[PDB]
Amino acid sequence: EGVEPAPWAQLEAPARLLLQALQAGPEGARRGLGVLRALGSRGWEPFDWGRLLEALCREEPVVQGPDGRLELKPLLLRLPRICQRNLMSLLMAVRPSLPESGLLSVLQIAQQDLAPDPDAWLRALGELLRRDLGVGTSMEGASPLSERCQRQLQSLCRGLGLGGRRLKSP
Amino acid sequence: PTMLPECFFLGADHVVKPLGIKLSRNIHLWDPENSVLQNLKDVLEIDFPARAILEKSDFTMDCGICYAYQLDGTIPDQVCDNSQCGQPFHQICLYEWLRGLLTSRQSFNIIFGECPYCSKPITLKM
Amino acid sequence: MESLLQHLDRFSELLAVSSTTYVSTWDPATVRRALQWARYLRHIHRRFGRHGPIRTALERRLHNQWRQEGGFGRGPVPGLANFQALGHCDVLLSLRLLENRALGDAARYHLVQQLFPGPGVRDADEETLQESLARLARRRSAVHMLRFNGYRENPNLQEDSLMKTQAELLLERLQEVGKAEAERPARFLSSLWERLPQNNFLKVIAVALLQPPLSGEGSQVLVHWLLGNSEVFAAFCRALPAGLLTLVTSRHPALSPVYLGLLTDWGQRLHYDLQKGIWVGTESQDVPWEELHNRFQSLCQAPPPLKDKVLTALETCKAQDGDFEVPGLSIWTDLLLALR
Amino acid sequence: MAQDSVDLSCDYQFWMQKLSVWDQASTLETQQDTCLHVAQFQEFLRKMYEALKEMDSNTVIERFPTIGQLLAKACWNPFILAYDESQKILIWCLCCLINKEPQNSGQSKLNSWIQGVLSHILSALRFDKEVALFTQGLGYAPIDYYPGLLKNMVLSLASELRENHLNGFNTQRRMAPERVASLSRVCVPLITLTDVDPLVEALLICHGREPQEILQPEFFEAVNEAILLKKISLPMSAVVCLWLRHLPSLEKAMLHLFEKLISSERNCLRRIECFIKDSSLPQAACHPAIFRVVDEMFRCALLETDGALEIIATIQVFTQCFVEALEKASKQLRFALKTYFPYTSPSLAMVLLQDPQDIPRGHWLQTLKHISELLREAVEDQTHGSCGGPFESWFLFIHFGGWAEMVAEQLLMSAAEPPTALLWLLAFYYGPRDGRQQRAQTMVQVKAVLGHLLAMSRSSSLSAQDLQTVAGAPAQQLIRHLLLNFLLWAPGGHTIAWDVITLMAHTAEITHEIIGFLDQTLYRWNRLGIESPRSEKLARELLKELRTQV
Ligand SMILES: [Zn+2]
Ligand SMILES: [Zn+2]
Repeated sequence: EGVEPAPWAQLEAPARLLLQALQAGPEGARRGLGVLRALGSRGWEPFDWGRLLEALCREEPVVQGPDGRLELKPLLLRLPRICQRNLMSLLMAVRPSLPESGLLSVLQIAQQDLAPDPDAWLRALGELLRRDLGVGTSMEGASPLSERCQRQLQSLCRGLGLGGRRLKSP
Repeated sequence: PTMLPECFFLGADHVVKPLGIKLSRNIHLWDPENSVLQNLKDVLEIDFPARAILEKSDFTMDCGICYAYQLDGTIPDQVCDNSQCGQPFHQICLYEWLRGLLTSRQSFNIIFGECPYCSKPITLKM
Repeated sequence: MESLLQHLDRFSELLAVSSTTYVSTWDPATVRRALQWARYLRHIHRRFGRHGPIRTALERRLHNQWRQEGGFGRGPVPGLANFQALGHCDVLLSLRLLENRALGDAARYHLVQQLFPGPGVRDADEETLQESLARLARRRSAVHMLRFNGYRENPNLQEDSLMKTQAELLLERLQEVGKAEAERPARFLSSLWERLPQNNFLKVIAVALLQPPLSGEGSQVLVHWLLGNSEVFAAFCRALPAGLLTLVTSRHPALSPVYLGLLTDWGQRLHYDLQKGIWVGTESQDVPWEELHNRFQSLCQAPPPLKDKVLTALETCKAQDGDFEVPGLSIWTDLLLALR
Repeated sequence: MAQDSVDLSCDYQFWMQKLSVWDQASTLETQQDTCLHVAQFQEFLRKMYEALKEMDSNTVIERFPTIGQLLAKACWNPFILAYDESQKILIWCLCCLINKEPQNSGQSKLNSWIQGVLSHILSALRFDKEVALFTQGLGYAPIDYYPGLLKNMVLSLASELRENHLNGFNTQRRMAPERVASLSRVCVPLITLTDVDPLVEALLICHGREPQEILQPEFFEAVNEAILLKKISLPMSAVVCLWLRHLPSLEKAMLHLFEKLISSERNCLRRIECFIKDSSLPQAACHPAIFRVVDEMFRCALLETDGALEIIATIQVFTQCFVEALEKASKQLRFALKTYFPYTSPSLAMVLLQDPQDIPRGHWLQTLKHISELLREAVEDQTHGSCGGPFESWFLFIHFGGWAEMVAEQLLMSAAEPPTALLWLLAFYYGPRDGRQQRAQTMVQVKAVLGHLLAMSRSSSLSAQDLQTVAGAPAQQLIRHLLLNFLLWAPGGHTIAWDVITLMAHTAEITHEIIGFLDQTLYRWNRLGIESPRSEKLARELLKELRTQV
């Protein structure tokens, strides 16, 4: 009646482990690693990240909010939220070892530009991958954080006598 | 590459100490003209064994979900009825895996359902 | 030891009359006296409550009080229920006096002032009465909110909460009577049967049979009560769901053979009509085909030690009513076929 | 002493108009609204008690008009009655509002209406009919099982919600999240109530599968506050998965760390190690997300203050405890330090992780002198395949307490021929981003002052003006901190300490700076265990006496 199979049901089996694994609470991220070493040890010694990096961006249909509103969601926002947060962890963990083409397609989504209720976390780890690639200096106020944070931290730094250190170079 | 790597140690907490200490002492005696091994042999003041066991090197004799031995007195005990997987598991890990999957089906105090690694019938009796 | 009997029994009398509306005579003196006696009991409960012959002596006085009063005649007074109720006697007393409208106005002011000073004794080393009373309202309003914003009747009554808990109130309330050995559980459960709502009651009992042991003498007593009194057990099998009776049986095999006995006895007061292709009863209350299919459905859908039993009890009542191998003759052929 | 009734009589009409909105909050939004504003309601009520406490009942008509109906609405609403002491307070209110001797029937009618309300709170059967009948017959009054009852209800949900987890894509009863939502509104009022912990626990671990969040952050913020005031004390797994799924709670625990180090407990670094360890932060920080976000709020404070020594000390404590909670739980499967601090050489971190307790006091010069040489290559030869910039290589050095601070105290011990490596290192610490022209000048100003100070140490116990001459600019904190090092190290100190301190403490800023310096120096020593009892007792005395002066 209301069976849905997981979004990764149709995928090539080792993805299905990776993301099956990252479903599971905050140690998701090791388990993701655990899987990578456990598939260097099984017969497909490689894992085709360009398979998985397409699959993530590709969109499918969803009908949510009311009973009636058609939208096109990509995989990344559609799959389990804890699998998001750890994926993104793991990708700082193997950033070197992915092609750029895919990453950038991921991030752009991540940015969650032009959403109501963006996902803080994702945006942030988006930022923290941009800042590791060397292409998302972004020339903005683009730091992982909330504005409401940024300001409350300036507000308390101000209650202290500045260090003679020189760190800004105008 | 030749530069010092981040390196850290698994095994007996008693055996790990002196090596972890001598590293601390000898780290400034790293050099990038000699190889990684020709720096490591004279830094840790040891030799390594040249495939000490090449057949049973190590079988990750670990849960294949949590990748740990000893989950709460449970050992990697629960296995696959398959020559090509043979992957141990724990009761708890494998129960929380197969019960989540759609494929698996539950008898009275048994779960028949797919081995995570190889997708073959595996049975769990609680 | 005997110093505490004279204290506690006179306190019991005082407590019993507390909620009774003759409160005119009362004053701050009575309230002070009550609460200091209650503090003393609360200190007793604390100090020498655990691993005493004093412990067991007090319970004997308690449970003998609760059986000589009965729940019968002059008044069905609760009283302070048991060994744990020594620890919060005070609060029971407090709650009851407030409900009591006959409470004179001077006593109510001094009372409330003594219960809730303020934060003038915010630094109090013992949890005073004030803090327990907050805690109450809190859990209490707490339980409201869960009940109406996330509680549901589990279908497997065993894995509900209200039932599961009311059972445990019953088990504790028979564990005490068993130790006492003054009246047998039988008499208690007979009186119950008259007094309280039956549908409710049975489900409790049903689930009580299943709760794994807490000191299963409890479960073992209920089966003797049931098998002893046939008339109630007829209503039981009739009132519950199927899976409940299935698990009743596989746990307690003393129930298999008489339950099956009741189905045998219901099947044999049907009759077929040809024109609607269905078994139906004569009388309006006669468990329909629908219901009877289902329960045997279940009983079969059970562990091996019952499935064989019941399946053989079918083949035997089939042969007794002619070994036809065609429908429209033997209710029991029908069933055995309907199980594939 | 200015207002009396005015601010209170305004907020009364705000609240009375809002209680009439909410009214027993048997809907979703009545509840969210109640859920948030409740706290201010509590403070209103404290002010209201003070107002009702000072005066007496039936006599005054201040807000006695509608107070009945305010406290009715409040009471019949249970979302209120679950918050900290609101119920005790509302009782304290009513205790004022009764009369002992009611004379006009209005006062008696109020008193009756209050007995009604109290009974409604305390001893009312607004729960399931069957269970009441059963128990009353059994011979219980509600009180004596309410507890076990409750706990049961919970452990049903607790367990049930745990099951919803285990069915990760099973053709089964998906417990509809609207119930989940429901509870989460119920847990905020009563996070402080002991007999619910487990429930909480099993909501904050079993996220499951939805694209979207399904709880509300009224809940994520409620949890936060009772954690960091330590009024729930959860298991560690609970709170990591909490951070990990409402990022502004994690930011908001870090602020709640800053205010400890900035406002209340300036330079009590034992209380700060206490706060880091009794927060689970080091723990959460095993997780490459959480630490990356932490370090960046740490980075934004390092800039707004241009290197507060007190903010630097709290980083040295964080690293400390991070490493040795990382160490612990990480034998198999930990994330490689190019993952935590990705902006610098893995090599350099791998050196600087090696703690100085587990090195000889004699092999600290070796270690430092090597660190500096590789830093010199990472900063000055800023080439392709290195750091982004110096900043990041300094930010590496900060995190490591022991190393940064030990340069100075080792320069004094090698004042005869100071090593250029350490001079450069130290000028780098007290000033990164200089130009090599400026760093050469800094090193040689320091070398001149090493000559003067070594002459003065090898001399007798001399004046303080001779030292303030060499002190007399943009390298001031370099020289002052080195000179304090001199005072505490040399046996000629403990005599003309005060003479120098009083001169150098122009302002309060300098005093607070040196208090932090001393507490850091002493936490560093007591940790590594290394002491001259002279310098210990001296530093303690001066720290004690200066914290009065400020
Ligand atoms: Zn395991
Ligand atoms: Zn297998």
